[PDB]
This record gives sequence, structure tokens and C-alpha cells, in this order.
Amino acid sequence: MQIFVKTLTGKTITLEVEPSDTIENVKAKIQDKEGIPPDQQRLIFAGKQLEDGRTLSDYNIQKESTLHLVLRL
Amino acid sequence: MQIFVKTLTGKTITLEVEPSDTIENVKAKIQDKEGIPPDQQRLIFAGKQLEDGRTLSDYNIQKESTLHLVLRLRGG
Amino acid sequence: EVQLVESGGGLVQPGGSLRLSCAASGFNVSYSSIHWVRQAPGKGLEWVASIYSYYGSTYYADSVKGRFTISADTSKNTAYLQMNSLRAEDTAVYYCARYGFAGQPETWYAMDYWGQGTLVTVSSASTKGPSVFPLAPSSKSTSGGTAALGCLVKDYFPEPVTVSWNSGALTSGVHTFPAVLQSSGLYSLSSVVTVPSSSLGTQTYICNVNHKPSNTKVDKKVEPKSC
Amino acid sequence: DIQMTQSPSSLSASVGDRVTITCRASQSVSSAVAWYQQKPGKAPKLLIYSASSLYSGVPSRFSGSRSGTDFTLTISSLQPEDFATYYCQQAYVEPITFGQGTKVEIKRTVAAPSVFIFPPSDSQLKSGTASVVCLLNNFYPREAKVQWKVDNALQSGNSQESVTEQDSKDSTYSLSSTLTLSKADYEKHKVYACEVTHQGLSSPVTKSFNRGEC
Repeated sequence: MQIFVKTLTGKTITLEVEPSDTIENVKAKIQDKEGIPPDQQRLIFAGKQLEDGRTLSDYNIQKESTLHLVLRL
Repeated sequence: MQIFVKTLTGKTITLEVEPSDTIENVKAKIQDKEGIPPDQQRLIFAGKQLEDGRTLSDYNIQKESTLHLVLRLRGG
Repeated sequence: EVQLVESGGGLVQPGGSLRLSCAASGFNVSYSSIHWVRQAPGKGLEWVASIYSYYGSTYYADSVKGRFTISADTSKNTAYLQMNSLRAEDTAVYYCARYGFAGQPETWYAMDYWGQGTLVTVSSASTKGPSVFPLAPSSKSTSGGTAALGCLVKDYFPEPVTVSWNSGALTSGVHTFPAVLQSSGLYSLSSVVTVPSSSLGTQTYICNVNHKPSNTKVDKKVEPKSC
Repeated sequence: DIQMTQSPSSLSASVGDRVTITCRASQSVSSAVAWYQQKPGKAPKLLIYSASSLYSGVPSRFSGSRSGTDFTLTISSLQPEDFATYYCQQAYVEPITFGQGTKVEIKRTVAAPSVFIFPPSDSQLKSGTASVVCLLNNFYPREAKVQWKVDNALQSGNSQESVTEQDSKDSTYSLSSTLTLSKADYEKHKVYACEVTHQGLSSPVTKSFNRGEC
């Protein structure tokens, strides 16, 4: 499924993931197509911060669900 | 108009484009010159990566502007 | 229009060095990733090393770290694998594969194209040329209409050999068997072909044996047994 | 690291059957899993990449699927040219690891072997050795028992056998059993027999010759 990850600058990032992908995986895909390492990534969904080690189904992330990314610098 | 595309191996290609050209089209015009598939190409302009949907006029890219080429490793 | 041609393989004593090359055509190595995979005799595929030539990243497996050096020359579009301090456990068919985009957008990258594979054999035994003996069709290798004949490529080292028939004009019904390591430390291979019995006196059957490790070419004529 | 675990190790299904191959991943790999086919004597070919995407040139009967850390390769119409070994790959973390492999053979109607025998040539007797090869041609299944007998005295050792890969057309095997003997040892005996025990054989077929005559 295709989810979106928007930042604070205003850029939207389209990712094609699966409901069973772990959060370390979706952070690896962001690094692969955007260059930012996973340590500088922090994913937010409905105000809740995504905890590494849980699938997207644990947070009930439907398709086209927009995530938010904030950098750690 | 034409813009410059610089790569990490020193290759400088000047590609004739248009402000209405999408980023998917400027990537498609690069594989005809080097062979890199559009999914690997990451275009960087002014410290920002050009999204695959917008046009290069949404980023206010002018003539004789330089783009930087970055390649993905895993995809997906 | 894209292919990978390998070279450099052969025979080498334990502790010796070998440099495998991988000539590339149809794409640019400076923009793609090239890996090495080996397959030991009777074993599966093991990853060796990898290069991301765009950035210069090289990675290795714990079994070849410090001994193998992987490199890539962009000028001649070739990726190299300098193997040093070779051991017996390194004897395998080394493959050259390209890793990258495989067709469908938004999909993970995979090894799409491979080389034909080159064989690295590591042992202290020297090179030995193959001696080819005929398997003459007699009254015991005939079952009415058909008659089985063949060639016996005995005692050669190392692998591989190539056994043809009539310079390729006899590919129908030929069964070339895999190589067996004899108790004397040398390989032995037999290739047989079934032909009509009404052709043993008129037609001629010559088996062509090729051995590149010893630069030996043998053409043995097979004719029926006589007194 | 991250290691794949394939199951099962070997399969055998008739033409038209639907066979599945399980590949279980160590850690979470996402969809970074590719399936490869290695025919005997050839390089591994890419079949299904990115967990489930089909590669250009691969028949549509091959398919992949993902469910968590488990991946299944499935073939709908199993054809005779699908006899090979299949490896799932992990292309997530850079220490790339493959699966153990899965050898798939075609299940065929039982065929009896036509056994031939070859005395040593005169060219080989000049070099000082004498090898007798017993040839089992076009049979199924692969399980066969060759038993060399010299003057009705069974021979242990000095017997090298080799089976060929299952044929991509008739799906049959071939066995080459050679009895390597010395020249003078070959002159010491008279009768050399080759007994073959097979499933498609109601009784053991023995093919024997006499030294010096053919």
C-alpha cells in the first residue's frame, strides 16, 4: 500500500510499503530515497510517536495514511 | 531552456528541458543519456529533493540551474 | 543487450592469488551495483562481496574478509575481485551479478543479470591432460534397433571438460555424465550416445573432448569392437 | 545477521501440479526478497523479485507472495523444464544471505532402464588400465542399485558411479557406473557382470560379458 510522509518544510513523500512492514523498515526506505539516516528520523502518526519494532498494523495504518517526519538534529 | 545535471563521478550533462516538464520526465530524459532507471535517480536542487509528481517550475528552477544526481541502493 | 562476461578463473595452489574480472556491456558500472556469489561443489549459493561504485562502498562476508579485495574500473567497465591467500574451502563457481532496479517502479532491487560463472579450483595437485578412450559398441551394447556407444574421458585435472560429437552435428540422444573425483585424485567423465544399428558400418562417430585448463583438445573416433 | 530458512529441501510433483516453497526470514526483511532458479550447469536466473513482482521473461506460472517474515514461491503449471534448484534471497542488510535451496524434480510414470555394458578398449589396455562401464539409460525414479560381480565374486570399492540431471524433455535419469581395474588384474578374470536393481524391474537384470570376446 502507498502511504505518505510529510515534513515541517511542506514536502510530501510517497512510499509503497506493506501493512506488515516494521518501523525500522519504513525508516530504511526513507534513508534509501531521501538520504537522511534512520537516527535522525522520528515518525508521528495521530500525535503518537512510532516505536521501532512494531508493524504498521499495530498502529492501524490504512492505505494513503499520511505520516509525519521530524528530524533529530 | 537547458539545465545542468552533475553526478558524483564527474559527469556533467546539460539537458534541454522546460518549466512544464515533470520530474518524472526529466529523469526519463537522463536514462536516454546514461541508462540509470528513473527509480534510482534522486535529483537534488538547493538542498531539496525534487518530488516525482511536481514540475521543475514548482521549485522555481531557472535556466542554467544545476541539479545533483544521487542513486538509491535498495529501492522499495 | 546487457551481459556480464567473467574471466580470471582457473587452478591455483593454496595460498596463491587470483584476480577474477567481470567485463560489463549494456550498462555503466559507475552507476550500478555489482556483487559476487560463489557456489561450492554440491553446496548452495553464498554471497561473497559487493560494490556500490557510485559511492565506492565495498562490503564483504566474514569468511573472506581481509583476503579478498573487490574493486571496479570505470574506464573499461569492469569489476574485479582480487582473491589472496586462497584456501581449499574457496573452490567454487564464482558468479558476477548486477544488483539494482528490476522493472516495476517502487519495488526493491534484485540481482537481474548474472555472468556465466567461472571456476576457481584450489589444491596442490598440478594440471593433468585428459586421456580419452572409446566405448566401442559391441554385441552387449546393442538391443535390437539401437546401439549405445560413447567415450571415456579418464584422469584429468582440474574441471571442466567439454564433450561434443561429430563437432556438434550429433546432439540427439547424447548423455554426458557429471565428473567424478576418482580415488587417485583425478576426475573421470563418460559421454554415451544411442545411434541406429544400421549406421555403425557406414557412418563415423567421433567424440570431441575439450580441456582448457591443460589446453588439450582430443578427437577420439569410436568404432565397433573387432578381433 | 539475517538468514533465510527454506522448506522443504526437496520436492517431487507431477506435470500440472501446484508446488509451493516456504522461505522464513530471520529478522524483518520487508519485501526485499527475490527468488532465483538455477538449472543444472547454468547460472541462477531471476524469477520473482521484490517479494512478489514478476521479472520480464519469466513465465506467468511463477509467482511470489509475502506474509510477515514468510515468503512463498508457487508454480501453477509445473513443466518438465522446471527441474532446478530454487533459492530465496535476502537483499535488505548488506551481508546478503540466500536460502538453503529447494531441488524440484518432475514426478513421472515409472520407466525401466535399458542397461548396456562396455568392455575396456584396446587403447586403454595399452596404457595399463582397464575400466568397465555399466550404462543405465533413460529411467525413473532416480533410485537404482548397481552391483558389480567378477566371476560371481562381488566387488567392494573401485566403483565410481554418477547420475545425470533429470532430462528437460522426457524427465528421465541416466546412471554411469564404472569399474576401474588394472590391466593385469583384468587379464586375471574372465566374466564381468553388472546387476541392476530398479523399481521398474520385476527381477534384477544382469548384463555380463566374457574377456576378449564381443
